[PDB]
Amino acid sequence: GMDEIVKNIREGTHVLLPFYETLPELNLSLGKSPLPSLEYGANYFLQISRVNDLNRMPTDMLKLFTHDIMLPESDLDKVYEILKINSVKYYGRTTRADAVVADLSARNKLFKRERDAIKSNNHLTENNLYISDYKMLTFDVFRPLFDFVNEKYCIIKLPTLFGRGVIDTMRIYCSLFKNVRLLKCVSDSWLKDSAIMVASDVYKKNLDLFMSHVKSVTKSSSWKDVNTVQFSILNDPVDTEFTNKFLEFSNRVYEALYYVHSLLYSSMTSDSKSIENKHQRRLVKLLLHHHHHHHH
Repeated sequence: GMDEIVKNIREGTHVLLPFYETLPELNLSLGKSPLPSLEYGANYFLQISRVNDLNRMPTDMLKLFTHDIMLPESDLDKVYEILKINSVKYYGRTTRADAVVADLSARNKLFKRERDAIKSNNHLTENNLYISDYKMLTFDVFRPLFDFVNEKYCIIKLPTLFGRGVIDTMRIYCSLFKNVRLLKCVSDSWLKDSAIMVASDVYKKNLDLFMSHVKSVTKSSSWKDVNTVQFSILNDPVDTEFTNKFLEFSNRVYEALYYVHSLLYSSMTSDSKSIENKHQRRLVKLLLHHHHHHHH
């Protein structure tokens, strides 16, 4: 419904993930990430189809039509304010911090390389956008755990909600923390499928089991930047109930992203051959309209 889409974009959305006492059978391997699958909720139409349309556009035109709506992403700062977090850290054990943080998103950028228009040209099709790119979920999504000691929160901005890897990663955190929540804030980019995981109330005892497995596979107790690569961690699929719980949040995001990207694509392919069109006006209005009732 259009009512749910508007409120999700204008107010944000979130879900509370459950806690699992048992960690699934861990099997870390670095280099290759698991491919998306139907059991994990892969959906070309909802998650890829409109993204593939924007991929064919030349990036010079994509930058012109997204110039006004590419606002600085500040959803991590918004979370720090709500949680009354004073200081944060990414690593290290010699400083005090309220939370350990990792930011895997592509902040303030939408595409990887400048590229001309594509007439699908071998039927070919590498994704140039930072949207629905499961390759963005590198192994540094677990770096906060290497130096997690007495901190209260583990905050991670996920770069995507697409693929099996992100669901497997959230299943692990739901065994390492007893309070895990997925967030997509208003001040986050609603052109990309990014989100924020907020986890608290750490379960130290199976956190040690996880880090013990990671240290044995990586053959190192400290973090190594050479391991900022793709990976898989779980063998058998996770609970279907947990997948559907993730998809409840995931669907709401991709429902709104489809409307946002359809407006952008209709504006760029408008018969008026201009940025001044009915689609661009609704797109700029929905995203750039001030929340005056929250401040003034």
